[PDB]
Amino acid sequence: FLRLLLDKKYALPYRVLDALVFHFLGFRTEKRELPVLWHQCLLTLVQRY
Amino acid sequence: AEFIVGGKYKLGRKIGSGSFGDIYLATNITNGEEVAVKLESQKARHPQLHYESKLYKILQGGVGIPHIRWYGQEKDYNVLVMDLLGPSLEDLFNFCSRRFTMKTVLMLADQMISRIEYVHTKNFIHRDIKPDNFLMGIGRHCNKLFLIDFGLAKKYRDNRTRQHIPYREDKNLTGTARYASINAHLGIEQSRRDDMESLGYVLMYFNRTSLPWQGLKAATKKQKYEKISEKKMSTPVEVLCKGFPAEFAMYLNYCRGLRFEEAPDYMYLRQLFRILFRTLNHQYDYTFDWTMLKQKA
Amino acid sequence: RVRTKTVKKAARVIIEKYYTRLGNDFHTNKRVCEEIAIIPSKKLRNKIAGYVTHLMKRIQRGPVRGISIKLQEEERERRDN
Amino acid sequence: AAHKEICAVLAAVTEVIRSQGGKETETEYFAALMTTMEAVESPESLAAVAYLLNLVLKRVPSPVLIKKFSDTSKAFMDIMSAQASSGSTSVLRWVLSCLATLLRKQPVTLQVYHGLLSFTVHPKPKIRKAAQHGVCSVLKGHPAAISTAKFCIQEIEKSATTTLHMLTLLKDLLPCFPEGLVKSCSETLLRVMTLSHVLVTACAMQAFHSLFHARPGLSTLSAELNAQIITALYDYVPSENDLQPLLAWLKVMEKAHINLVRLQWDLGLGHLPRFFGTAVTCLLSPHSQVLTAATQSLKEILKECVAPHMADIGSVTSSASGPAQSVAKMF
RNA sequence: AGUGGAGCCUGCGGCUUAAUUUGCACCCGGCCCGGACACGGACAGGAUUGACAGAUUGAUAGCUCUUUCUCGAUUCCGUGGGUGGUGGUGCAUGGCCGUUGUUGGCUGGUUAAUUCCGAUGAACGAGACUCUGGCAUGCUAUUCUUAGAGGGACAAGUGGCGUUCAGCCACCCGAGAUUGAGCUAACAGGUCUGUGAUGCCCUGUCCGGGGCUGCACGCGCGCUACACUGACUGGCUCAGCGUGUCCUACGCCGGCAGGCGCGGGUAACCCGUUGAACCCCAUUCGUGAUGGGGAUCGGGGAUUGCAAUUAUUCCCC
Repeated sequence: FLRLLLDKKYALPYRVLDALVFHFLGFRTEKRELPVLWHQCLLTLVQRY
Repeated sequence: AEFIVGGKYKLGRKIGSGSFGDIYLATNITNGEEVAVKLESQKARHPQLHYESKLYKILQGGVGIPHIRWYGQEKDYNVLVMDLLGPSLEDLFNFCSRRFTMKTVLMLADQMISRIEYVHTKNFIHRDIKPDNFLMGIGRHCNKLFLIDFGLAKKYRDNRTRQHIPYREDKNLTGTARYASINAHLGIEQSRRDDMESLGYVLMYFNRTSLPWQGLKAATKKQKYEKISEKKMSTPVEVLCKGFPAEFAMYLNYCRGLRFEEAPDYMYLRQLFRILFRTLNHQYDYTFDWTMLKQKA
Repeated sequence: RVRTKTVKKAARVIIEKYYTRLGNDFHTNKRVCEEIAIIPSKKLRNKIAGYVTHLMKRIQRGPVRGISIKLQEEERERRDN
Repeated sequence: AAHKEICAVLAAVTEVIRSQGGKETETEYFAALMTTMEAVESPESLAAVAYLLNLVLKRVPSPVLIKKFSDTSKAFMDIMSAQASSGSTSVLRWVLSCLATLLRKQPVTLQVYHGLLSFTVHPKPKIRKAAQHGVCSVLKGHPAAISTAKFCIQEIEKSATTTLHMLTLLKDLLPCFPEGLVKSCSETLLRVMTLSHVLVTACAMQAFHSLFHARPGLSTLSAELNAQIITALYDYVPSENDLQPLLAWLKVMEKAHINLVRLQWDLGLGHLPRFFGTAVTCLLSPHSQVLTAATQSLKEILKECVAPHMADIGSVTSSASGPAQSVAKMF
């Protein structure tokens, strides 16, 4: 839902952006292998915003 | 190891016993945050934990209610796991060597007024109000009081038709008689008026640090409760707060004379409490006696 | 101890061939297992001798008509060759 | 949720509620609740107090029961008449149960026994089963055996599905009967054996099994009566290969022969060769179960009824006269 | 003995057909839905949602055709050789089943019935795979050290427990009645929401009615006959393999199919001593497309099914 609703490409409020980047702050030192879909969500995020 | 609740919580040690269960500590194995456990046996005399779950999910959102974590059934038990909370008011009463001051009891009075406002705006009564029943927060909640133990709670008003539970006499004393009302002692149907009469009773318990009917002994439990009742009518209102401000006295007089279907003005009570608080020249700095004895160490 | 399939099979066929020349105790049975069978393994030789001894101590306790007709049948087979 | 609690009527009422006021027991509870028993027909309130009365009534207030048995008999009798006129089940069932308890613990008593007895033929199973079990508990816990035996005889002679019901009564109550009433009951039972209905035959063979299995004394059953009923039972032997009634017929004839040998051994050994010949003939049936049953029955009779008396009988030759000749015949 | 001849049925071809599905699949009508991305249009002046009533319809239906009331941004129109996603498909891939002993332990209605439905735990032990040691005053260059071979132990013997046979226990003798080494594993049966911007190929449902061989013909299976070694009527007298909660005894009514009632059978128990047909014994028939043969039709009755028309099946003329 992260990936597809970033693919909606709407006018993102910046508190929402702070919350999303705060989640990515939440992923600093975890070792568990997050999938290719994680990098797909990041790809859509850096492609849109 | 020996027992895992929820599939991701590891159980610890007992911290206390509830009205309808036992209270344990637990640690989440996924993220490490610490939770509190209410466990009850699936075959007992009072299967009321699902009603407690309903009352906790009703009371969500507002201040003074711990947020719901999980509920389930575990191989002989039903367990409802909640956010961790700190000690109750009686633990701080024991830690402070049995002495409370004016500023601290007005902080506690404002907090329990807010709690009673929240619970009667959420259409339910408590009927077991006691200093053990009101817990204290943890972390940034260290200045916020919390209300628990909906086991003896019941519905007192309807959302649609604005109707109360019909009045009927001969009701058994569900809560404790140290802070039970005269109407609760007689068997009159408990309402919000009896609730803040119990608030006044725990208030004078915090102020005087002793009760004249505390530790009374009689032939039986019913005789004890009855004797406490007629000595409660035998006790005048003003003599209970001698040497004290009359705010508590006329608060007790106001909450005593309330009717059944009336809606009390809680804004009036909060206004009077904050007027007394500012005329004794104190500020809301949250410096409690337990807090200052922590910094004194 | 248990006994394998090949021991009891070889024992049954060796009874059916040469019941006449056998004995009753472990000595005579291991002797005739030496001088009748190749049996390169001494361990399997001891096993086959023990189980044919068990077969002997089982079968002369039965009726003599079956053992008798086995004797003239084996004698007929031997005289035929 | 509230039946499984310890405080409920499941456990604690059976233990501590019987101690009424600290002493067990007082019928002042019942002496106060006549007012609910009279002029009130509210459901689930009469039934609950009847349930508690049934539960508490077993804790032996026996001299008080003997004293106010007249008051209880009249009260529960008017309850019986009113509830029979009204037609309820639960109140009637537990008032049957508590009258059964009262009659077990203790001229008018014959009337109360008749009132308890008359509700067996009541078509509701809950009423009928409770009445049957109550009558069985009263008789086995007797001067009232003649009356209930005559009632069962008249109830059979009056009548078809209730026939099996007081046949169940006869099955559960034949050992506690006097000898003449046993004879009359067996005559009526063979009278309903004149019919070809299967269920009545199987149930009354079960009644014979319960009669002879208990090993009754000489007062209940005599040796001559046993010989006569043994000779009468030879006339049916269903065909050869029915295997549901033939099993029961062999079993009851085995038990009757065992009881006859136990009463008078020489007559039993004298009557044995006919039964052994019929069993040998019945061994030609194609069913394996009847063959195993006949073998087991003859083995049981040989081990228990034939073996210990052979020192008394002695050696038998080809010219024996007494029971030795009977042994030679069944050989 | 036939088939190939004749009538009828059926199978492939072929022919007719809307279809006569094919190596309910077919036909005739009516519903329902059916990308985003890009760019250009309409949209609060209003995008769009819901709807009673009447109608079309084979029938009804805001799923359509009339007349306006309401929901309001939850939007809807067009063009792409650009992808594609509720797609199908294989590989590596992590978890999880099954797979290759022993002893315990009742409120309710309902029935003949402790009948029926309905609420309502424990322990104990666990390689039968391969090799092999203790004792040799024996053979070998040899009783004290050697290292090749040959012996010795096989549950062999005894007494109890034992399905009286598999096995168990204890014990004598014996050096040895079991002391040491090596060996968990395996999933071609798989399962389960995970991992590769993993290779590939693309971007239907329910309802009504019909047809499922309709028949000039070619090639084959079959059934009934062309009669006298036979057809008809009556009489007489004999099976077996199976199957059965639809097989059926028996009573009554009708001429028959059939109808009503009352019993048995979860079965070597009842149909059922399975009263079968050919066959046997008497009557009529007389070489006649005839009392052989029955196709195809006309009328009526009965039965199974929601429904028998294009003849479901049976009976009578």
